[PDB]
Amino acid sequence: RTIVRFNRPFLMIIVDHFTWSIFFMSKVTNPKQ
Amino acid sequence: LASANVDFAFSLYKQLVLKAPDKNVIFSPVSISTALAFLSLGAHNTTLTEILKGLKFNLTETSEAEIHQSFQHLLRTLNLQLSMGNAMFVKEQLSLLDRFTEDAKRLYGSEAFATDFQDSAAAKKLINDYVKNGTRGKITDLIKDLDSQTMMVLVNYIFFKAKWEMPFDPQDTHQSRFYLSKKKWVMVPMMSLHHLTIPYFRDEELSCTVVQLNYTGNASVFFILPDQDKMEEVEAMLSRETLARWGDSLEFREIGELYLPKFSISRDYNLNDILLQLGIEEAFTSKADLSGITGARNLAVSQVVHKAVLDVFEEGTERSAATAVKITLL
Ligand SMILES: [Ca+2]
Ligand SMILES: [Ca+2]
Ligand SMILES: [Ca+2]
Ligand SMILES: [Cl-]
Ligand SMILES: [Cl-]
Ligand SMILES: [Cl-]
Repeated sequence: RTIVRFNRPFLMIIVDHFTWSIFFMSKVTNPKQ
Repeated sequence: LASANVDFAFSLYKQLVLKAPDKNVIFSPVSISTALAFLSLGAHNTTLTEILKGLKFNLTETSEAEIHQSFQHLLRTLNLQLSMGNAMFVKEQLSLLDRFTEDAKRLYGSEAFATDFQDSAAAKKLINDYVKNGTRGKITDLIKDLDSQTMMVLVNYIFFKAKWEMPFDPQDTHQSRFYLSKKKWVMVPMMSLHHLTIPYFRDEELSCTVVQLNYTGNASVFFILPDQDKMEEVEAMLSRETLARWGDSLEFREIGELYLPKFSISRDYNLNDILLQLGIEEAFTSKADLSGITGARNLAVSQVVHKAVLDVFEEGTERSAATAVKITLL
């Protein structure tokens, strides 16, 4: 069984398919600022 | 152009992390590059070349017309809820070239709002209300302070609200640990999905796992999960080549359980030092050449600011950002 657990720092990237521009990017180091 | 925007996004990201290595990051590369490309409509000589090279365009291969048309088409691509707007707020007595105001409307969709910056609280409220409207209330305080001698402010906003293709059930959200480091955690609402089949790649060389979660319609989010204590090493590998390799390596995999926090984060930035590190220098100096705005070399950038907000929850996500370029007399 494969488990994916985002319980430590992670990145997200929103890549637009129409242009391949990056609309948003984030690093989550601590969800509770 | 794709290459430019990806190269720019990762170059900017790396500078943000260097400046504040212990903070969350949320930003919009496209908001920043659109605001700076808008500014460049009015730039000449070294001021211009530094902006466009700072945005990672290759000026031997790409003309200014190709660059501005790429932002015009991108603006059409943006306008699931997705919107982007541009505006210029201008001292009413400032003389502007017709080419600048016409090109700003045609290419960037920007109106010119006459603004009395000497009544600085009213000017600040107008700009902030413009951004609040564009971001559906999510960014209310883009502008914290506004000098009474401001001549022009260029503003971009972006708003993106989307529903997950496979939404989380709130009944499966439970308080769980999020490890800040090997030894310390915070408790967070941890959402979960079960028995899903999604694009997945375990990158053993880079000590990270990458997955894609889809929204409805035609959007998705790329997730990168470094092994514990490998975030900095993954960050150093961010590049167009790495992103393309990850994309080319994804394969559908059955995932028994996926856990994702429910959370919101926001960040506010002064981008002056960031943009200088990218090579955008003359625009801030007494040698600034923004003579395409007025016809005279009489304007310089004082500050570039950016704010962004990210909300992740069971039904979907919301992302918003805005950028402002403040300009004074020389
Ligand atoms: Ca060419
Ligand atoms: Ca490992
Ligand atoms: Ca390390
Ligand atoms: Cl993001
Ligand atoms: Cl401010
Ligand atoms: Cl390792």
